[PDB]
Amino acid sequence: MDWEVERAELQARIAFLQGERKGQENLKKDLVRRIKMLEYALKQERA
Amino acid sequence: WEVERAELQARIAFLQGERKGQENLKKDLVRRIKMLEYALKQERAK
Amino acid sequence: DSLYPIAVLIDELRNEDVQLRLNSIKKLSTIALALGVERTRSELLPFLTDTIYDEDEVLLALAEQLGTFTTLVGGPEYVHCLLPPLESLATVEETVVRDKAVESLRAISHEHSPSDLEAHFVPLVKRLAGGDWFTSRTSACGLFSVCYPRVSSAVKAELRQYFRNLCSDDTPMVRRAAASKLGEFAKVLELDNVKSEIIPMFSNLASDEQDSVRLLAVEACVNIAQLLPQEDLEALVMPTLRQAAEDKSWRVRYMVADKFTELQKAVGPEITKTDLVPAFQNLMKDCEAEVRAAASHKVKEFCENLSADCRENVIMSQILPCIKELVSDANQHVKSALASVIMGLSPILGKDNTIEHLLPLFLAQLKDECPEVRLNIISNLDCVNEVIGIRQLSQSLLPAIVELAEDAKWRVRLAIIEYMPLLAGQLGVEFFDEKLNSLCMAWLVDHVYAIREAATSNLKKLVEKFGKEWAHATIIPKVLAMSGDPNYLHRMTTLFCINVLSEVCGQDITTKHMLPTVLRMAGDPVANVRFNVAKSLQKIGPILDNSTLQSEVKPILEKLTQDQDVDVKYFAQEALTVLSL
Amino acid sequence: FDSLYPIAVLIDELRNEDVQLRLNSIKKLSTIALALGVERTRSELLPFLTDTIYDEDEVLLALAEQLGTFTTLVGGPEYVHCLLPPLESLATVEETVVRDKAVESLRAISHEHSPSDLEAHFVPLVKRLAGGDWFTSRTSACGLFSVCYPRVSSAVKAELRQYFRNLCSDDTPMVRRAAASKLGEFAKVLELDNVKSEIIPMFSNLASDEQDSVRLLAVEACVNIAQLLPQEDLEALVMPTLRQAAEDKSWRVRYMVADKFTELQKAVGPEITKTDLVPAFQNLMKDCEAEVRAAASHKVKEFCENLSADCRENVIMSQILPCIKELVSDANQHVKSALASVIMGLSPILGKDNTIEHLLPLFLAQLKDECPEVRLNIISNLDCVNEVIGIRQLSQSLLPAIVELAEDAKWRVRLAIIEYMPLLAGQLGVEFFDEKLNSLCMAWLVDHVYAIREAATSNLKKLVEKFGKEWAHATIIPKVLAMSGDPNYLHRMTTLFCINVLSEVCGQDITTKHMLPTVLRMAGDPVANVRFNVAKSLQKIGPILDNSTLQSEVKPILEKLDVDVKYFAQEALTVLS
Repeated sequence: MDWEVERAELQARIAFLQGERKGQENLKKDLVRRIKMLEYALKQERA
Repeated sequence: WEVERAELQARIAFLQGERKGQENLKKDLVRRIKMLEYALKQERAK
Repeated sequence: DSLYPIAVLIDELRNEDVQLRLNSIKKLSTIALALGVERTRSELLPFLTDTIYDEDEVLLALAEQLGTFTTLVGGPEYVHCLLPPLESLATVEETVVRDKAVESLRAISHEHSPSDLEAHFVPLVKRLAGGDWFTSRTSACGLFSVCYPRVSSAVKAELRQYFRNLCSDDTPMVRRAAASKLGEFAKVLELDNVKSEIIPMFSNLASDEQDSVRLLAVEACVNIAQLLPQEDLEALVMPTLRQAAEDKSWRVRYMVADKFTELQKAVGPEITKTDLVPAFQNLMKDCEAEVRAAASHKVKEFCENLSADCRENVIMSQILPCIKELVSDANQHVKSALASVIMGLSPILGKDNTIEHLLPLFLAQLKDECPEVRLNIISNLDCVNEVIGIRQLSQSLLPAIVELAEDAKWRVRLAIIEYMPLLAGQLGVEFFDEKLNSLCMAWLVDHVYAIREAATSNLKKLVEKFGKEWAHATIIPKVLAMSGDPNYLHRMTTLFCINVLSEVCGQDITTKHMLPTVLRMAGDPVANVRFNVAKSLQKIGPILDNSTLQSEVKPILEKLTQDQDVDVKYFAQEALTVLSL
Repeated sequence: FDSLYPIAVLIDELRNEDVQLRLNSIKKLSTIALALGVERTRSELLPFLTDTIYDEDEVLLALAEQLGTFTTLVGGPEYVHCLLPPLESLATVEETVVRDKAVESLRAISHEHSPSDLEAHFVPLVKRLAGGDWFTSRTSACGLFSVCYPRVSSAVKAELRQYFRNLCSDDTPMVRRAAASKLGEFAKVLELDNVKSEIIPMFSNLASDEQDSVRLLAVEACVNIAQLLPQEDLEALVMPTLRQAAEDKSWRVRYMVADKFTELQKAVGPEITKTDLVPAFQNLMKDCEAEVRAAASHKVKEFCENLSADCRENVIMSQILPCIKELVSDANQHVKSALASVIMGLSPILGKDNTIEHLLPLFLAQLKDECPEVRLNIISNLDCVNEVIGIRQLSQSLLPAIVELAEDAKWRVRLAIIEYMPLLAGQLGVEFFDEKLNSLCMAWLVDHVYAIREAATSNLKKLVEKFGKEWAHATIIPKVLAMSGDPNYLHRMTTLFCINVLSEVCGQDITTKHMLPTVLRMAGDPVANVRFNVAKSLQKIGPILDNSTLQSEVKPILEKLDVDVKYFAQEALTVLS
C-alpha cells in the first residue's frame, strides 16, 4: 500500500541505527581503557 | 490507529540524537588520549 | 600546543551538551594527572576556585572529585590547597552541592597535619560559621567533629563557642543543622564540656520555637545519654526527655516513642522503671494516632529490656491494661501494629500468665475486621505455641476458627480461608486432621462460588505442607465422594479439586485414584460436567504417562468429541489437540 | 594494574568480534607502543605483532602503515632494524594492497638504517624475499631493490645487481612484470657503466619477452633509461628495442609507446626524433587497432610544437598533415574526437597563411562531422585559431559550413546545429553575426519539423540572453514582429510563441512597447487559432508586471472574450486578476 511500505522503511532505519549504536558504545569502552592505560603508565614514569 | 507511525518517529529521533552525542563525546575522549600522550612524552624526556 | 591540560579543559567546558561537561568534571583526575603536581596546585585549582559556574550536577561532580585530590596535589603536606574551591561549593544555594562539598571537606580533614588543621582548616570553619547567608552556617555545622580532636586546647575552646553561636542562631534553618550535629559533636567532647556546654544547648534546642529543631534535638539525645555516667543522665537528660514526651508537636512525641527502646537501654533500667514506664503509659493514650501506633509498635522489646526483677509485676500492674485498651483502639494501624508484637509477650510472662491474660487479647485481636489485624495475629504463632503447648493453644483457637468459618456473613468466611494453610503448616497436622479438616471440606460446598474457589486452591497448599500421602488419606476419599452428588455444581467441584491436586500428587496417586473417577464423570447427564471433564483431562494429561494416556484417555476424549453439544466438542478437541495429536 | 599492561590491553582489544574495533585498535598502535616505551616495544610488542596476527585485509594494511612510522617509538635509528621481521611477514601475504603497503613502509624505514646496519639486516631481508618459494615475496623484493642500493658498499651493490638480474629471468610472469616495472627505478640508482652493462640487456630481454604484459612495462621503463644515457650511445642500444616495440604484434605495447610518445620524444632529443621516431608516429596513426590510433592522435599537438624548429614546419606539412587529412574521416567516433580536441592547437604552429591553406579545410570538415564530441571539441578550441587568423577571416570561412549544415536535408543535422548555435556565438562575438545568420535563425522559425521550430524559439531566448536586451531590440525583435501578419497563418502563431519565450529576458519597458501593439494587431486577425494562442500568449506575459498597462490588457482581453478561444481567454483573465 502506502502507509505500510513506509513503516518497513522506518523499521529498517531503526535496525541499522541499532547495529551502529552498539559498536560505537563499546568503542568508547576501549577508549576510556586506553586513557586508564596511559594514566597508569604516567603514574609509573613519575616513580 | 497508526499512532505507531509517531512512536517509531520518536525512536528514530532519539537514536539520531544519541548517535550525535556519542560521536562528539568520542572526540573529547581522543583529545584526552592525546593530552596524556603528550604529558607522557614530556615526562619521558625529562 | 592545544593539548595543554588546561586549554583542553576550557574547551571541554565550552561544549553545550551538559552530559559532556559532566563527563569532563567526573574525570578531572585525568587533567590533574596530566598537569602533574606542581602545575596542578599552581594552575588548576585557582581556575576551579574563582571562576567556575554550571548546573548543579556539574558542581556536585566537582565537589565529589575534590575529595580525592589529596594525592594529586602532593600528599598530605599540601592537601590544604583543596580548601579554597570547596569553600565556594560550601556556599552554593543548592543543598546537595553544599552537602557533597562538606562531605569532601570532612574526608580530607583527616589528611591534614594538626599544624595545617590550625593553619588553614579551622579558619575556614570560622569563615563559614560567620557567613552572612545561612548556607555558609549550615555547611559550617558539619565540620566541627572532624577537626576538634587533633587541635590545641585554645582552638578547642574557640570551636566550642562558635558552635554555641550556631545553636542560638536567629535562623531555624541552621539551628536545625546544629541540632543534627549535636550528638556527633558531643561524642568528640571531653566529659566536662558535654556536661558544661552540650547539655545546655541540648536543653535550649529541645525546647526551641520550631517543631523541627525540637525533634532533631530529641533525636541527638540518644547519643547524649550514652556519654554521661548514669547518675548524671538523670539530673541532665531526664528533664529534657520528660518535656519532650509531652511536646505539643505530635511529631516530637512520635520521635520519643520511636527511639524508646534505645532510650531505655541507654538510660539504664532503674530510671526506666522510674520515668519511662509512666511516660510510656501516657504515650499509649496519646491523642494523635501515629504516636499510639509507634508506642504499641515497640511493646515486646520494651518489656524484654525491663528490670529482670520486676518484669511480671510491672507488666501486670501498669503495662497490660494499656494493651487491653489498645486492642479496642479506634485506628486500624494501632490495632495492627499491636497485633504484630503482642505475640512476643508470652515468652516473657510464662505459660500460666499468658494463658490467663494474653489469650483474651489474642482472640479479640483475631475477631477484628481487618485483613491486616487478623493476618498479623496468625502470622506469628510459634512463639506463643512453644510457650503454651499445642493442645492448650488449639484449645482456644477452634472456638474462634469455627466461629468465623461458620459465620453468618459472606466476607468473613472467605477472610479466614486465605490464612488456613499457614495456620496449619505450623501448629501441627495432628491438630488439623481432627476438627480443622471438616471446615476445609465444608468450604467446598458453599453457596457462594468465591469461597469454593478459595477452598479448591487451599487444597494445593495443604498438600504442599502435609505431604502426598496425607492428601491420599484424608482429602481424596472425601473429594471423590463429592462426585456422587445430585447437585451438579459439586460434581464440577470434584473435577476442579482433582486438577488442582493433579499437579502435587505425582503420577502414581493421580493415575490410580483420580483417573477412574474423572473418566466416570464423562458419562454425567449434565453437559457442564462433561465439558469440564474434557478440560480437566486436558489439565491432567501432561503429568500422566503415554501408555495409560493413549490407552484410557484418548478413547474417552474421542467419545466426547461427538456430543451434539458445541461446548463439549470444542473443549474435547482442545484437549485432544494439546494431548493426543 | 595487571589488566592495564598495554600488551594485555591490545590482546583484549583483539578478541573483539567486530572488525572495525580491531581496525581502530591497530590504527592507534602508536599509543600502545608509546605507553610501553622503547624497551618493551622491542621486548614484547614487536615479537607479538610478528608471528601472531592473522586477520582480514583491512587490519593488516593498517598494521603495515603503523610499522612504517614506528622508528621513533622503537628507540630511534640504532634500533630501527627490528621493525623488519613483521613487515617481512606482511610483505609476503596473499592480499596485494597489504604487500604493497608493507613494501612502501620498508622503503620508508630504509632511510633510517645507517649503512653499517643497512648491510647487516636490511639487505638480507631483500635477499630472503627475492629468493622466496612463492612469488609474492619476489615482487616485494623487486620493490625493495632501488631504495637501499646507493648507500651500500660496492661489493653488495654488485650482489644486489645480480639478484635483480635473477629476478628479471624469473619463471613466473608476475615476478617478471614487477621487475620490468621497477627497472627504471633501479636504473636511476646505478652507475652509468652499470646502466649500459647490466640494465640495457635486461631492458632488451624484457621488451622481447613472450608475454605482452611484460613487454608493455619494459617499454614503459624505456623513457627512464633513455634519460640516463647520452644521445650518442642512445641510438645504438635503445633504438633497436624501441623500433621493434613500435612494431610489436600486441596492440597493448603499441598503445604504450603511443601513450608515452610525447615523453619518449623529449627523452631522446630532437635528432633521433626527426630520424626514426617521426615515421613510427606516422604508421602508429595508420595503426590497425583504433584504440592505438586515438592515443596517437591525442599526441599530435604536444608532438608538433616539440619539434626542431628548422625542420618542424617542413616535416609537419610533408609528414603529419596528410595523416590528419585521412584521420578526419576515420571510422571510429573516438579517434575523430580525440584529434578534434587537439588539432586546433596546430594553428599557431603553422601561421595564418598555412592555417588558411591547409588547416581550415580540416577544421571545417570536422565541424560538419555528425558526432557531437567532434563538433563540440572543435568549437571549444575556436579561440586557438581565432587569435591566429582573425575574427573576419574566420567567420567568413566557417559561415559556409554553418549555412551548409543549416540547410542540410536531415532534420537531425539542423537540430544539431541549433543546439550549438549559442556557444558558437560565444566565440564568434556579438558582431560577425547579422549577415545571413540572423536569416538562418528566422529560416529555422519557418521550418516544417516542429522540433526545429521549438528549439529555434528556445534558441532566440538564449541568444538574446547572451548579447543583451539592447541587441535583441536592435536586430532580432524587428524580424520577429515582421512575421506576425502574413499569408500562411501558422507563422503568426510561431511569431507569438517566440514573443512569449522572448519576454522572459527583457525588462518591462522593452517587452511592453513593441511586443504588445503587434500582438494585439495580429490578435484582431480573423483566424480563431491565432487569437486562441494570442490569449494563451498574453497569459504567460502577464506575470512580467504591466500593472498600469496590465489593466489596459484586461480590457481588450474582455473584448475578445470560437469556444476554444473563449476557454483560453477566460482562463487567462482569471489567473491574471
